[PDB]
Amino acid sequence: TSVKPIFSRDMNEAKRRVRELYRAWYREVPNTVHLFQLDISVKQGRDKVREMFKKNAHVTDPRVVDLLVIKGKMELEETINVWKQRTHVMRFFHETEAPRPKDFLSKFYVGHDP
Amino acid sequence: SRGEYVVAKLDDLINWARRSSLWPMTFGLACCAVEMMHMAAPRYDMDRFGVVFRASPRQSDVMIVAGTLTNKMAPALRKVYDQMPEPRYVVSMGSCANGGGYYHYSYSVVRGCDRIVPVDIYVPGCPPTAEALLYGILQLQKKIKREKRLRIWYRR
Amino acid sequence: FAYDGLKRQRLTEPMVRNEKGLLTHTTWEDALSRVAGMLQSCQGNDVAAIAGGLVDAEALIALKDLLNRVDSDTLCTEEVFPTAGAGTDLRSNYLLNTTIAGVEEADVVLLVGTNPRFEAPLFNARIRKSWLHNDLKVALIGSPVD
Amino acid sequence: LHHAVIPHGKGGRSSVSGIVATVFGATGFLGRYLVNHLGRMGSQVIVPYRCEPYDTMHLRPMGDLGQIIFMDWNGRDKDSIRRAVEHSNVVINLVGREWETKNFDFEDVFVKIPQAIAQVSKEAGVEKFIHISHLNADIKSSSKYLRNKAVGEKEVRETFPEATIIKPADIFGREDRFLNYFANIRSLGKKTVKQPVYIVDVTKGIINAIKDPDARGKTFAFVGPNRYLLFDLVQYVFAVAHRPWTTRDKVERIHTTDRTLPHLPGLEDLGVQATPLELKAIEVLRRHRTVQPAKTV
Amino acid sequence: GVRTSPTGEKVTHTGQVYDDEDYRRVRFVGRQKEVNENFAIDLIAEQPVSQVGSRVISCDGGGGALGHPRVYINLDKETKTGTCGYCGLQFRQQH
Amino acid sequence: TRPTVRPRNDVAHKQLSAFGEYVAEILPKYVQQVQVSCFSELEICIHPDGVIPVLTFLRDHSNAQFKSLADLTAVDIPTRQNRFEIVYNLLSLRFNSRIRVKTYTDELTPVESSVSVYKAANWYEREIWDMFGVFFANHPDLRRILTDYGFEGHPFRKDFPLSGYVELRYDDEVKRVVAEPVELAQEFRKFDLNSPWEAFPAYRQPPE
Amino acid sequence: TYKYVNLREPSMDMKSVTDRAAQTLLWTELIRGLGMTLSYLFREPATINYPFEKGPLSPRFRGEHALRRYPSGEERCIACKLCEAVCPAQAITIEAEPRADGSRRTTRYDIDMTKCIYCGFCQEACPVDAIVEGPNFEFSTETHEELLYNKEKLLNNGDKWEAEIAANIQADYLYR
Amino acid sequence: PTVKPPTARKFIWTNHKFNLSGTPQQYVPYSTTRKKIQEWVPPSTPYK
Ligand SMILES: NC(=O)C1=CN([C@@H]2O[C@H](COP(=O)(O)OP(=O)(O)OC[C@H]3O[C@@H](n4cnc5c(N)ncnc54)[C@H](OP(=O)(O)O)[C@@H]3O)[C@@H](O)[C@H]2O)C=CC1
Ligand code: SF4
Ligand code: SF4
Ligand code: SF4
Ligand SMILES: [Zn+2]
Repeated sequence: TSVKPIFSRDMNEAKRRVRELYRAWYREVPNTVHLFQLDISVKQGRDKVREMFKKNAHVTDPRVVDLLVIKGKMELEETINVWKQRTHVMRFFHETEAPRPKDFLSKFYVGHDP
Repeated sequence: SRGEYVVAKLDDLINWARRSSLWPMTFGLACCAVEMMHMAAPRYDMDRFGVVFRASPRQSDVMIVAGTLTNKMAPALRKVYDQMPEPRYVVSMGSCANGGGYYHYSYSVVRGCDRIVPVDIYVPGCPPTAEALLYGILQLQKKIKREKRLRIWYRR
Repeated sequence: FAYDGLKRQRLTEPMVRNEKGLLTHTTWEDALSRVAGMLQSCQGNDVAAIAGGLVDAEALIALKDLLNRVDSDTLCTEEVFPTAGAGTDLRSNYLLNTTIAGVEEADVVLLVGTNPRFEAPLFNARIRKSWLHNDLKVALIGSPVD
Repeated sequence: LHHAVIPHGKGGRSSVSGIVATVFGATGFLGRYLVNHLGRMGSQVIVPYRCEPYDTMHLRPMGDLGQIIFMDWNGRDKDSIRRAVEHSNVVINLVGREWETKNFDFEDVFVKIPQAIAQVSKEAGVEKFIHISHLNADIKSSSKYLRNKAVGEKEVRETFPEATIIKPADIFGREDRFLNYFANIRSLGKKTVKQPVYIVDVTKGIINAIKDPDARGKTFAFVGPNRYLLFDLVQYVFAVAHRPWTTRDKVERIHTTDRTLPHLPGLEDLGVQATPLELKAIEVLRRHRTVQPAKTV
Repeated sequence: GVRTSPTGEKVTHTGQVYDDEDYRRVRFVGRQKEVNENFAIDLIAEQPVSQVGSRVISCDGGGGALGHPRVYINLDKETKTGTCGYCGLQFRQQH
Repeated sequence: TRPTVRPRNDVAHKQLSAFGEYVAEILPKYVQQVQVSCFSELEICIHPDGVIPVLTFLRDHSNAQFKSLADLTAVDIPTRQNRFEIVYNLLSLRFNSRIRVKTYTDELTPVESSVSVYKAANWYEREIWDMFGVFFANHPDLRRILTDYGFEGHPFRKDFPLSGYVELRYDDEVKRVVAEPVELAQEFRKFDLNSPWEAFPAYRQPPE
Repeated sequence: TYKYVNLREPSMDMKSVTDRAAQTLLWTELIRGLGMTLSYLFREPATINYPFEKGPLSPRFRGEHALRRYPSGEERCIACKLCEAVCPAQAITIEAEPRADGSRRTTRYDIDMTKCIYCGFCQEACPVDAIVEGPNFEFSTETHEELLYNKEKLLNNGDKWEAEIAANIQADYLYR
Repeated sequence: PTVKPPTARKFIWTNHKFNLSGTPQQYVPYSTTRKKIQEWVPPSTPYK
């Protein structure tokens, strides 16, 4: 049960790193919408940032959220430096994908998947 | 009529000039680049057909996709194809450009370059020989020879 | 070897009766709507159910809960078991209570009214193994089958 | 239902949607995005083409292998129409010209050819037929486009009685002739009111009309969510484009107000949320860049 | 030994032909369905049965190393000829 | 056993066993196992806290001088609780010899980066981040090197499928190369090839 | 057992220094390179006249696939699926059944020529010389699915190319 | 082949054909197997 840390000793320093990463993404989003000349708004990109942070909000392990902050900083570093193209930024927005059936009934209608 | 004859002769003229002066932009992705370089080597010599060696992408007529198209380079292929002036053509050289090939079931490979660009000639092989690639370029020239742009324009 | 019957005669699409009384292919919405419009009009003993020989327990409890929502307990099987006395209340009076493996522990087997060679061929194979190795005495009440 | 046309998969590129479509006029602005949205479900798209095969090449990455069948046809050859439609379960008509030519007037393109396609689709046993009229189609219209398109709508209705007839008002997109017409005009402002509809909304309307069994024999009116005057719409176009070929029939249609038909169903009755022009006009007119939104009514 | 369905479509040596109401015939519209017209089941039946004087015969298909692996066919049944499992050539004991 | 059998090299086997004893007794703080294969290669299995003390030693000791990092590797063995096996391959040009330094980690325990010992490792363990998700602490520029820029997951893990979860195609509607959940027109046909008979009785594991 | 490339200390007497200065000012090595290029100007080029002249090949050449037959019309393939088991790219798809005379024959023999790596493991796995990778390399298509060969296309390629394939196998089977 | 003729077989094409791609005589791929699952054809008589 005694494990080696990565950056954070507990969840407080970990949440601090999460909070700094959210700050950096929030600051970056208008520059991303400008220089990639995206067809979205700054509100919509910041909502996608908030969605990607609140997707992982159930995690209670400091090492896992350390690695999540590491991978989020790698995503941000690949976005600030123009290493992604427009395609890699817009892969967060699943635009060409048809909406999946969510209820039981339409999943019953379209096929065998649970 | 007379206009039908004139557009027939003018289509023959412009198709002669376009097929007899094809300029390739070769994507040297993978092993098929070496065999494209052998199709440019002095045994086969694409330049004797009017097919120049390494035209710049803003003035090329055909895009020869020679090698594996990975997912990390699929938008680069699409961007170069979008920057090509028309009439642009795309020759798919070898099995990875054709259908993914030996890396078809990979997590990182576009299964054939036809998912990204429209493809006119599929040259099969691993690698296809430089004679087989030159065969594909001559078949592309025969495809340009039977184009009917002004005739369909005169019938529209 | 009966797995090739699993690709003949197969029901692949929902079917309803047309205006002429014939089974025609239809969608799942139409078939389930035409069954639910009749199931809403039924209540009590108006709706019953016969479970067949190959039905999993999931569909059994599915159809039981569905007919219990319409207050119908009439859910029946094709194979008759007598409900006299305890009936299906205690599990012991309708199981092979010993085991298939417990045939190897027995020394007298009495068979009544069955042809276990074809009704349960590997239960019979276990009886023959106990016959051959444990010197099992078997008796039969019924027709003199092989 | 035949075993090869039962839908399989999860609705992706290698899936089977069970839709075998013959899309006439698939080489245009609407046919581009319709064959895109069909080919991504795994639909057998038959594209009959009139033009040079080069001008069809962009349709080829839109589906899986063997999922787009290109074949020659002619508007005045019913044999080629039958050769295109006799295996399909849906036929979509998108044949149109904004100008009349030497060989094809508005009556050929809008009255003769849609009636031919719909008659041969009726007698070949095609289940679903979708025809695209215009919202402002009227017999007493000032423009010959809308007159012949009303006549052709009436003939399509009387020769394929289950035809889903769709009324778009004015379609905008990257390859439109509505916002790109206003950006490259550098005619005036009048009392003309317009509600333009987005091309992906029209395409989702056509596919949801294929999938809906209620849409047989209906007439739909595909309109945008916001009605604009023509003047401040054109000023909004010159504002987004960072700015300070035609014919008189086109001008007669520009100065035709988009009529209000509340009794016809729209995109919401097929389940399509109509996208407003302020979300997509930047995407359309970014190319013309070398903004406060317009006022509705 | 090719034949034809009522749709006008050739039936292969396997026996594959599309149905009339199958849409997938549209791939041959304006093109051709490519079948091979040399059916092997009709060609091997043209070969005459080889009369031999032994009880067991060997068959390698002809050509030695160019044929199939050499197998040994028993010919005790006079009701049935003995067929090569690879090449389909059949043999009969002449006695 | 002359013509077709690989001839055993006993001198190199003896020398590598002796040098393995040498390393195991100079560094008992970190060395867990030392083994020499039948084709005469030395493996030094160490604790992951001693990546820098061992590899510096082999780089700098006058009887080691493993001045070359040939290769750096991870191996995913999921039945181990420390599922990743980090393999260093070192070359001594002075003593004309090769050594293998193996260690372990799981998904969450960082390995110390060996860039301060061998700069060669700068991309290699970076590849181990990209392919396996093994984090390397105090790496200069740790990021992906081989996968695409939006790639999720680590491909050379063995619970990662052969094809990915997404695939790309050009979409003409958005005028963009897009990523979609992967569908294959032909599924990769899994072949169960392993014979039910034992091949090598020298490698027989004891039963439970 | 080694040599030193570029370890010549140049002579510093007035002869050699004047030689290097004459090379610098009078461009002697540049004229040497021009002379070598001029010498290739008057050589016959190595260019063959394709399509009328063809590149040299050998009977081992691995080109377009073909299914072969016996010298009786019976096809050699007895459905053993060794070619699709050895196939490194899984280009071969085989389904089989006993046909009307009880022979073990295929009903599906697909080769995706756009997965195929043209390595010929299938023709050396094949125990009856049924699949071969023949001599044709000039079979480029205008469409992707024209390179998705079924059994009919491979049998037609065998019937088309057998007169050449059999002579190439006759040339090479003693090395196999 | 004027000196050493090829070995004559009855199944070898007597007419060679060139590359037929792009013509109406071109190869179109298809599945060569028959139908796997058989469907239940309902009775054409009424059921009352
Ligand atoms: N805003 C809009 O564009 C609106 C459009 N519509 C209707 O929607 C349909 C599609 O519109 P849109 O994409 O803009 O049209 P396009 O002008 O972009 O293309 C129309 C298509 O029809 C084909 N076609 C035209 N005339 C003929 C003919 N005589 N014979 C054969 N084919 C012919 C063209 O083929 P080819 O490439 O060979 O020329 C093209 O593929 C039309 O019917 C139009 O009237 C309705 C309301 C609004
Ligand atoms: S098709 Fe094959 S030989 Fe050709 S570039 Fe691809 S991997 Fe190399
Ligand atoms: S040549 Fe190789 S890749 Fe091609 S089908 Fe044969 S075994 Fe498979
Ligand atoms: S081609 Fe040869 S290896 Fe392949 S299934 Fe047929 S007989 Fe076996
Ligand atoms: Zn034989």
